Amino acid sequence: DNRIKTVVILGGGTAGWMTAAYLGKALQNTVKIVVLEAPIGVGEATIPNLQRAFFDYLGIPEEEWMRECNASYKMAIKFINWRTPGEGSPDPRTLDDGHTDTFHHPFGLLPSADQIPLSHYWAAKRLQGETDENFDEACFADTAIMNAKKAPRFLDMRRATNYAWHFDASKVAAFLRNFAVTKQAVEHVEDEMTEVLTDERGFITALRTKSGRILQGDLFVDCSGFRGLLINKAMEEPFIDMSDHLLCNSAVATAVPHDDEKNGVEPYTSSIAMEAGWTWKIPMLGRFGSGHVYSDHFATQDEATLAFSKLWGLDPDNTEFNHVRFRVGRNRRAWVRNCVSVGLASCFVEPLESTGIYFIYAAIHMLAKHFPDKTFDKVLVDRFNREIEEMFDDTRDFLQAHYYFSPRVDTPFWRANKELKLADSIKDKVETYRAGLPVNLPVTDEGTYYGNFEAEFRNFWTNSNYYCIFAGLGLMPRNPLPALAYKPQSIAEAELLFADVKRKGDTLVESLPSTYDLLRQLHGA
Amino acid sequence: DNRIKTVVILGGGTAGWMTAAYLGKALQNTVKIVVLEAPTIPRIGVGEATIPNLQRAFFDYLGIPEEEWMRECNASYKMAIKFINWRTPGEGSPDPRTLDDGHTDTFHHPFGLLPSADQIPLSHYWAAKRLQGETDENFDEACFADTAIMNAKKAPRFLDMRRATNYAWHFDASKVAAFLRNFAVTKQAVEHVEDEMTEVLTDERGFITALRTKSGRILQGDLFVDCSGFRGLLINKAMEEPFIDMSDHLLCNSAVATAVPHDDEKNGVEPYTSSIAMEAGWTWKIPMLGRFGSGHVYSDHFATQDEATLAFSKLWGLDPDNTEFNHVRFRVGRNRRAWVRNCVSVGLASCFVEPLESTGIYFIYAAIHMLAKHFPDKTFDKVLVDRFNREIEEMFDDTRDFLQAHYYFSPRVDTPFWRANKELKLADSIKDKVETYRAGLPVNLPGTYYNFEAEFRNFWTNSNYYCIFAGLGLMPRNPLPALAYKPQSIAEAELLFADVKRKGDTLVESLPSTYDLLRQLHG
Repeated sequence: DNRIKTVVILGGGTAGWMTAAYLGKALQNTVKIVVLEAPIGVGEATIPNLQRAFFDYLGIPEEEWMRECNASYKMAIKFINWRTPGEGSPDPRTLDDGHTDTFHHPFGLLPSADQIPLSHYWAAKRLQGETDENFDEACFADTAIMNAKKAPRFLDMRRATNYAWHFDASKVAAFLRNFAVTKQAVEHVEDEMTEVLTDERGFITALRTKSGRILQGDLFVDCSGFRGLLINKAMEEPFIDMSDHLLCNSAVATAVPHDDEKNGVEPYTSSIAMEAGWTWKIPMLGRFGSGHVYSDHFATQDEATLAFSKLWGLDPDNTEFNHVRFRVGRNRRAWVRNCVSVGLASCFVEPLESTGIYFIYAAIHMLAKHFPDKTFDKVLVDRFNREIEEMFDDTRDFLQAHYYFSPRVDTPFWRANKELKLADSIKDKVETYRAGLPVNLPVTDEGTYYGNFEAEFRNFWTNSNYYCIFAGLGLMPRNPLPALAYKPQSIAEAELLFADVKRKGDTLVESLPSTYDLLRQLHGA
Repeated sequence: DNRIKTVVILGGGTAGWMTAAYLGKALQNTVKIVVLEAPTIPRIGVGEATIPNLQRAFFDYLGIPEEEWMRECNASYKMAIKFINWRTPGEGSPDPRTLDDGHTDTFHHPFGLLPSADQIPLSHYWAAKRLQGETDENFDEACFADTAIMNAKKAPRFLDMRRATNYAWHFDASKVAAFLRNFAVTKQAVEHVEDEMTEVLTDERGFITALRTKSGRILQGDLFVDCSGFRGLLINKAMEEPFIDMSDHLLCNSAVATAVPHDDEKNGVEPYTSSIAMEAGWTWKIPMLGRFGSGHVYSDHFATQDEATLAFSKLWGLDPDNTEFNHVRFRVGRNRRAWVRNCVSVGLASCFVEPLESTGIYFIYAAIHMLAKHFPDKTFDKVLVDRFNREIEEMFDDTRDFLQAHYYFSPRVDTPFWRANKELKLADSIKDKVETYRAGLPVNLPGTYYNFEAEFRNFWTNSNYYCIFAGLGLMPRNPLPALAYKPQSIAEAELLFADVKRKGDTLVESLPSTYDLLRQLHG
């Protein structure tokens, strides 16, 4: 009998309790699970597969967890002032053509005509001077719905659009801890780790605690955060610093009480460009989480905190600030011997595409797939490690493109981004885009894509996502897709799709409830 | 207008007329299409087998109903390739030898989907029981109802044409090509020039400008498709693009083939292609109504043409002195680049492997799909050409690796040919997949599938690797370790195994014979 009998998780929070609850379901009461954890809600934003890939697996209905963590609805990230110079403002500046400096990255699907995405018909007309319309307004009904602050469901809870979630991550962690301890008999040891015991092979045998426990385990999950107390400190696995691709390394954050009555609730996360980074806005009922992500090479903590405060008119003497220094990059290997890293202990990028929670449940999914026995088959470990490195580096490259293709040159920070190098993989995608070709076509429709883990994991950033960011920032193809010059019938079919987007936006803006009204009903306010 | 105005296709057959008909639809009457094809006499119809996306990816695109084209090329139904005697020594026989465990030396590679329990494919629950000594049942019988249907020679549709299973097609490829020629010329205004090419005219940049014909007509064009076959008259001869010989991965380079009249009444019709292992290669059997195509694929380093023809003839009891044979020398491999300047190669002019997994027609329509996606203007953007070439090389090399695994993992060591296969090297990509398989992990986890991009990007999936590896006796080193923690999931999989048996039992009882469905289809 070579089975793992005990799994010890170091750390709580979202990483530790997502790991505990998921393995609690996956291992069907065959394995003892222990969490060792020493005893302000700035908001977290997510992507649409969180319910299908995580909560549905645990059998937790969406409304149940949402009501425990002041959750709200997200249809997109809205990028504000990424193309125009100046100080941080929550209000969009005006471009040369009179448009507000805003662009959306929605979760809505792009339809195709003749197997060519609607993006490419839009780009052909834009390049040929035949449309004045922005990509997001042309191609997604979601853009109209967001502009109206309408909800992605009706009051009868019928779905209207794709969406994900805003929530208090501390409340999600507390909710999952309660679930794991009360419904899955996970053992919660509330104590400080004082020593990692290892054998002659460098495998972890046990964690010593301050109170004198020696917690034996066969498999150790490092959820200890940026310090990597098992994977980095005990296992001596090097961390690969990737600040040569992304310069931001710090955040200052708070939660801001909000006049939902007067302002409604935006069904999207905002990414507000700053002089030395950007600021999130993550609406929830009664308040929005907000954090200024910055490079401490280009702003001091005090300078960033002052800029963040000025943005929202905060009184710095009645505001609780939370300050973090990030580690940006990933370990050389996520799993070494009998130590698997998950969450910040494994890897991190700034929350610019709301990938943090996704990286936790993707890692947990890959651990359950590659779950070992005590022989620690090197092929299982290697395949898990390859999946984590590919997932991470692909998202790192995608985030670098947000900065690299910004036209801003107004501050040392915005210029400094354009002196960095792109990795070969994203250079290849930019060249493909610049020739008018799609980048990573989607393989399926919405249901299959957000309802099968492998489908989204293998095609995570697709053509729609590349167009939203490249075209949003003003990077266009050199010329239209040449095939379109031969396809007058397909161009006509695409005109019907553009008209469908307009009619659907008109219809749903008229018929949907406000996000505020859907939230008041969900939370029983 | 910097558009291509004329496309000239050199060569007919499946490659030339599939290209003409597909571009006829894709280019919406904006481009003149010309096929230059010499008059030829079809060699005997040695039969072609296909994969299931041919109707959705190709005929449905042209608006041609399945039954209409099937009725024009004596088409029959294919639920799998059935591999015979790939594990046991001796002479070519159509009859399976007996393994050590008493089972016939047969295994199926069907198109049926593998269900999953707890996101783990049924293959992995079968492998766990097999390795733990809890089943003696073969993978194909345990995991696909299709195996029972094929063993009974039952059809994949009912006589009311309701679908029971996934399937593809057997047909006379010359008749399909003639059907598509008629369609292209009569419905899409493609010009058929029936003449021989005498010269390829090029400019100083190495672009083709025109093909001279024997009649003296000069066919001007802006884009040229090489469908000329193994001679590669445009891509290899005129453009001097080098061919990469891949006989360091696959040794077979020759075929001897014929068509055998068949007593369908007495024998029924098998709804599958057979792959019959030989001493120096293998022999296809491709049933159609009233006859089956058959060809012995061989290495002429291990068998002379005479030796191969004798062995092939002995297989079916043909008189080697009184039988009409087609003798072919293959080119195995691909061009360094499929598309050079304004010359795109399609079919045998582009690349070739032996028909061991029925991929030849797939390679044609995948190439045509990729050309329509990457369709150029007269600037011939090097990025469009490069991306097309990358797709062809990855498509080809992936299937080359998959075919090499059929030989590399055969346990046979009884002839110099079977031993010689094991001295060849596997490419890193297939070595990696075998390593993944050997750890008990899925390899490439998979209606939607048979969407072009979905199948093109995930062509050989976990079920395909299990069919071949487990068929040949290559097993994981151990079960998927996760299964040791999942008693509820193992129980769920028992219900799937029961469902396979119940569906096989039910459909073997209720389905018509392949023979009876064929008699109804062909009037």
